[PDB]
Amino acid sequence: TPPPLNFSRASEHRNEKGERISMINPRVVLDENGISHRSRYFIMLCDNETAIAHAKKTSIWAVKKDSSKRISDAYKKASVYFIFVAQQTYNALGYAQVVSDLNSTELPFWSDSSHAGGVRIKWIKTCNLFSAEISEIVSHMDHGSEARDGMEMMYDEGSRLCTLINYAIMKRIGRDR
RNA sequence: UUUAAACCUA
Repeated sequence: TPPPLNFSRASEHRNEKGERISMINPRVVLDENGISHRSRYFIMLCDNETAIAHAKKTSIWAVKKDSSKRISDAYKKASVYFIFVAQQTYNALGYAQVVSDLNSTELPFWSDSSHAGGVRIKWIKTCNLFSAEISEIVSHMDHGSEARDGMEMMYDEGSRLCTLINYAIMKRIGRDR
């Protein structure tokens, strides 16, 4: 059990060269946004149970136009993960790796004109999990304010969310299957 | 009926 994660001085975590490093694994070098060039994480906030259930069944997600370019750019450069969060309750729904690039023609039936295109995903965990620290992370993910759908999060936010999801599921808390 | 990845592994 490592001590609580805090971003008040997260920018102060530096290696000997002066590069920003992760607070969770100091070997991971970050840019000045706290993002790892190798592993990148975006939040998908969603209240549509039809969409979420379709996504967990068919391993497809519709990407918003307002975040599609940054996600498409990240996919060509890094491993890219979506962490799915219920928009009103902040329950974690799971997380998945993006495994194909944006595609304007391959959109799920539930997508609308706010979406740019479809991506295939590979679910890593699925859940329906309430965790107070997950909810706190999502609540502060936009410079201390609530997450915006599709935004990229810092490496330590993504990694801690994956850890928290894995831990609960292993404790048989918050499973969906 | 759910080994996160990566990094590091004497």
